[PDB]
Amino acid sequence: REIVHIQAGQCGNQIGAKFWEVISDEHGIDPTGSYHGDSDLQLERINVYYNEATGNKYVPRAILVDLEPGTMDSVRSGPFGQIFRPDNFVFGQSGAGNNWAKGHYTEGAELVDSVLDVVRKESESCDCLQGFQLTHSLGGGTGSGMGTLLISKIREEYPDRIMNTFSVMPSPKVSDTVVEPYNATLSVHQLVENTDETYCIDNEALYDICFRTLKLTTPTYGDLNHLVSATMSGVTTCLRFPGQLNADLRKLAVNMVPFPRLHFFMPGFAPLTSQYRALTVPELTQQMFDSKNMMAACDPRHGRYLTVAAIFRGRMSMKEVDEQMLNVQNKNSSYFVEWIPNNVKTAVCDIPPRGLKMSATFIGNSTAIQELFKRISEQFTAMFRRKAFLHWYTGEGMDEMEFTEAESNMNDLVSEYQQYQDA
Amino acid sequence: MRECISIHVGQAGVQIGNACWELYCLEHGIQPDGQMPSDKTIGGGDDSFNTFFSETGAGKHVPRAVFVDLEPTVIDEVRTGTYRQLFHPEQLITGKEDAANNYARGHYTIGKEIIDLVLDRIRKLADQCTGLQGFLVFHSFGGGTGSGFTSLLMERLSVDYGKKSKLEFSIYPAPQVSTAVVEPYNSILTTHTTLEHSDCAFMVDNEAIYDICRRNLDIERPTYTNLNRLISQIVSSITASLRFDGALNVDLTEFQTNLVPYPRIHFPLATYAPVISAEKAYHEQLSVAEITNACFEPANQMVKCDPRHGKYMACCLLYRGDVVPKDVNAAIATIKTKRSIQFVDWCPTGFKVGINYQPPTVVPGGDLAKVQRAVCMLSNTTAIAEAWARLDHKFDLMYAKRAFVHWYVGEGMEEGEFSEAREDMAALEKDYEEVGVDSV
Ligand SMILES: Nc1nc2c(ncn2[C@@H]2O[C@H](COP(=O)(O)OP(=O)(O)OP(=O)(O)O)[C@@H](O)[C@H]2O)c(=O)[nH]1
Ligand SMILES: Nc1nc2c(ncn2[C@@H]2O[C@H](COP(=O)(O)OP(=O)(O)O)[C@@H](O)[C@H]2O)c(=O)[nH]1
Ligand SMILES: [Ca+2]
Ligand SMILES: [Ca+2]
Ligand SMILES: [Mg+2]
Ligand SMILES: [Mg+2]
Repeated sequence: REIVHIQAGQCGNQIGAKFWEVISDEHGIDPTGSYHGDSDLQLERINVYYNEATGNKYVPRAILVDLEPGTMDSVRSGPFGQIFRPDNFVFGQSGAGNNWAKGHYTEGAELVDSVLDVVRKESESCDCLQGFQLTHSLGGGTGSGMGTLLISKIREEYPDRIMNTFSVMPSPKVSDTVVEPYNATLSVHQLVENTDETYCIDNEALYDICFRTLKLTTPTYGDLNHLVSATMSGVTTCLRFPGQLNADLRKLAVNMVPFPRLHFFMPGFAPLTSQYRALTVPELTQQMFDSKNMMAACDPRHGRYLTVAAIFRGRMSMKEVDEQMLNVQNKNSSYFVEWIPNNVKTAVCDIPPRGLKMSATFIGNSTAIQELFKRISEQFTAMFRRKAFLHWYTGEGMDEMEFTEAESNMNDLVSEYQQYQDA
Repeated sequence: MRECISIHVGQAGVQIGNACWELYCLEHGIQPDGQMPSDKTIGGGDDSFNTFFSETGAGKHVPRAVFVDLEPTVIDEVRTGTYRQLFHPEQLITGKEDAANNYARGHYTIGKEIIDLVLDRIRKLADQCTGLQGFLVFHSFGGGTGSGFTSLLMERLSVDYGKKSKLEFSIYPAPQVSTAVVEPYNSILTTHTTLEHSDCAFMVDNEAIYDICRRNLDIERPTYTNLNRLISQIVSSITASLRFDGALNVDLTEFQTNLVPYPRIHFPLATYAPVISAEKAYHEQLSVAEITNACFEPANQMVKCDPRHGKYMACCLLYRGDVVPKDVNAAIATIKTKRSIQFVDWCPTGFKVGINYQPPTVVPGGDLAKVQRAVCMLSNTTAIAEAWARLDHKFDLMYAKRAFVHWYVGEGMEEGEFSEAREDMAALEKDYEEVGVDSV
């Protein structure tokens, strides 16, 4: 039933805050934690993400983590900043300097235990905890380094629970430091082993969407987070509202993950917005599957879909939905592996997101995701063959061997995807 | 937290320190008596400007700074100058005899007699910090105190504060304003001794600043006051990210990650624009594109060298004033399509951008025009090794004959320290060559 949310680092806290802003609006929860909705569908499964405090007030089951206070101070004074449980703010003061080693081994180790104390207090209040949900980036230090450290500690204490992450992948097109490939490669190895479901959110795709599709001349991190917020609300609809398909984290994993390491999902959203003409079910279906709507900069036609989950939101014709989902499957059947029959599952929700009467959310486990890990691997190797910028990491006690092993395992992940792309 | 302690060593370091802290007070609205009416938290606070200023219960904003010199006449001007009420007496430390332009006297004979007192006063400042970030050390290469005592201080700071970050602003010698024949010696000795104790060093070529004041500001014979006010603006741009905050602000430590690919390769080249007089600036507004283009004009560099003949390992743009990313991105696109910006093959080519919205300030009676927007570029280029080569060559000419070496031996040094230091410089020049070679 209950999900415990964790958001770590600048990116993780900025996207996590927006996530709670959006679903709070969908569930009728105001910034004060009071309900002011017009439907019971909003409250039927609210306990998945919200604890009910005294006075019938709803408090997100969210834990905010960072090694510097800056970004979390802004969240607390943000629009929905007052809804979060004050005790669930766990922050240090030194920062991680965009250094995976600082988040994972030194600065983060000094803070991790206090984070686990908060996780334990939330989990203990769960009638039947089902898993955890982490928002973070892989290019920084705290979300990447301390985030993966938290996952490892959480798995040790709750090894039979599902671990789900929204992981923002770095891109030179939207880069803060040159060491992002190092931090990302080190993190992917952790995620391959210690998560069940990872939504790959590529800042390269988010930028391209804002620039090409939405015609935003100079996208900001806020514009990128608009797309992330919409995607996160879409892929969690089945967890938050009554439904038959992928209604919990474990059933989602069973339907989406045919092999344990291949659990990195390509999300998509339609319609792409930054308009009063509502789409048609055929238009949602085409855009939902269009590469320009994917949040991971990978061409689906360069690979094959192992599994797909589709979520339609709004009042529409279920008959027409099934016809269109069967249409796209029967026309491009070569891009769906034939050794997993009926690998495309579709869910419908009556409540649409704010500002739209109809929307569609895509979740694909495609072998084309290897292009994303290939990109990171090339950027990693270009620096690592000259051992450039490594002193930032050896200074925190890391050895070069650990980098070689992280590189090797991600190249293995790439080859494992290619194995099933030719099956 | 994130406090930064500044240490000004020798005449050059002290006088540059005077210009910097004067400029800081004007940028933050601090009066010569330390009062800051805009600061509503009395006695303390966590504002951005508190990284450089502590606060007393009486409302005084005190620089987190120590001034040290082995003779008193320069710091005496601070004791009696306009900002004498700014510093507590114990922050201004002076001896009676200087190093006579002799690294050996600054590091050993004379320096050892005051080093313990200096460390004690630095400790007093560090104890006031709740999250000390590091030190900024201002000094010349050529002076006996700026070279010899700085090296001693840096060595001692590594002991007392571990790997806590230490940044340098180093004054590279120029014949137009040099005061000692042996400045090449002192430069090589201090560069070698400090190399392993410094995380990042910004060299300021006095000849580059001299030419800029002559060419851009039409100053016939620039004085130290002319040079130091320009240097202040560059230092201000570099530290602005620590003293102000903003949505588009980028912390100096984050630029550092990109600027230092290997510990020894930690000498960024700074380029500043616009340097223009009030007469030329009148009715002539300099856009983002124009000041950005100026950053790739070698005549505006802080160190004389030719980046067009080397390779880039990082390019950082620190804007301040009326600047938005749109105009920055457009300017950068134009520059790449028309300038020789060749990166090494193991580095990404993107430029890292920061924007501080607080506009630049000028001191009254200065030569610089007040502009609505400015920029300092920090690039890591193999070309900065030219500065080492010129200095190492002058070293070799004199040392081959052991000219003036007796002044150092007489104070306790050995020829082995000279050859050891020179070999370390040869390896440094070699390191800059290797990082520029393409990968196999
Ligand atoms: N830019 C700039 N350079 C200076 C200034 N003062 C001295 N220099 C340079 O510094 C070098 C001489 O070192 P100083 O700092 O004057 O000497 P010191 O550090 O006091 O060492 P001693 O006097 O020998 O004890 C020469 O190259 C000068 O040109 C200054 O105010 N501004
Ligand atoms: N989409 C998005 N990405 C971000 C944001 N902030 C930082 N990033 C990305 O995350 C990486 C930097 O990591 P960051 O979260 O800032 O460092 P951390 O605080 O140590 O985890 C870079 O690849 C950035 O492009 C944000 O608000 N939104
Ligand atoms: Ca600590
Ligand atoms: Ca104050
Ligand atoms: Mg950041
Ligand atoms: Mg002197």
